[PDB]
Amino acid sequence: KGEELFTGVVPILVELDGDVNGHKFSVSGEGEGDATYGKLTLKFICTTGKLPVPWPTLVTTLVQCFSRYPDHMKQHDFFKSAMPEGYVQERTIFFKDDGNYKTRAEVKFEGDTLVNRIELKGIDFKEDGNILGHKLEYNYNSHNVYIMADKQKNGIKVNFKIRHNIEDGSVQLADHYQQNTPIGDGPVLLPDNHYLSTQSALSKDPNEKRDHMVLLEFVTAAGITL
Amino acid sequence: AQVQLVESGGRLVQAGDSLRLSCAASGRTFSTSAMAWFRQAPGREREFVAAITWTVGNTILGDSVKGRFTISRDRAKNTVDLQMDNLEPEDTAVYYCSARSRGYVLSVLRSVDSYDYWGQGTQVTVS
Repeated sequence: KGEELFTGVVPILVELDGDVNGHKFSVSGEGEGDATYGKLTLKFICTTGKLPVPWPTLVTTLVQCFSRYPDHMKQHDFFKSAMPEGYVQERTIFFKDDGNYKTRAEVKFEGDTLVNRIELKGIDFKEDGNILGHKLEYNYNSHNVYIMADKQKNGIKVNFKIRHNIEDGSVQLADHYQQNTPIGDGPVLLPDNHYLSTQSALSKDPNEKRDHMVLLEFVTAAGITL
Repeated sequence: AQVQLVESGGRLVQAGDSLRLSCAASGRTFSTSAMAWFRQAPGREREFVAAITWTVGNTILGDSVKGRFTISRDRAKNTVDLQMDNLEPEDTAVYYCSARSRGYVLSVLRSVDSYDYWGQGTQVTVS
């Protein structure tokens, strides 16, 4: 079973090709995950120059297989059960009073390395809004990620709302709609309803001259008493 | 004696859930001619669940699980799996896997006395 591939530290690679309101950009990331603790450590670089959207708006798009599932909940971990063959993760993200992101990613192992490769298209954004106007604070808050089974697709449906703090003291909500489906045909685990308690912290490498984001994440599954 | 059987997969689920069991056979697996699953509920005898012929993979399902359970096997990996869909509380039991090396006619595969080797079982509970 795929869960056995996550008992230690796993190297990660991320690639993102994006187009938001016609502004094209690419991001690469690398780091490692440790699902025993639920911990991710990643550094991302915009390889095309200046990122045309705020880094926080890309956090959810840029590997929930690294969540820590407590022992009594391990039968509800769809993400690892799809490994190594992987899963497709698709989202629509609605920024309140602004545009939307559409994303499609494949998350899979290539040997020892967990790879997340993504395409993102954004449209309908306001040129002077919080996103294209870079008005988001460089930080992140805690969120609960709600998961339910999708039997007809042999996968899961996921929903949550991200709170992005704005420089003027307001909050910009981002409504996330997500589906995950296995790439392979082997047996997977379909979960009872539960959620992922997710925390993220964003920083900078003072020696990095490129536009970049250092990201640490702690994620633990919860919501099932036993 | 010649063949060791190790079942896995049992756990607590709720009525309507699916659950997949597996059994790994080792030792002198060249001689296997059929494998099967039985189950023993509290206070009941061991009950036939499913059998599979080893070379061709022909399957036999017990009347009370027919249509909801599927048995399959992998000769190269020497495994046999039991896919259990639409589980019910009455499916709660210890599930045992068994193996035969003697040849047979199909009618005998339903009998607990027709198998040469047995595993230790795995507990399935359906609320």
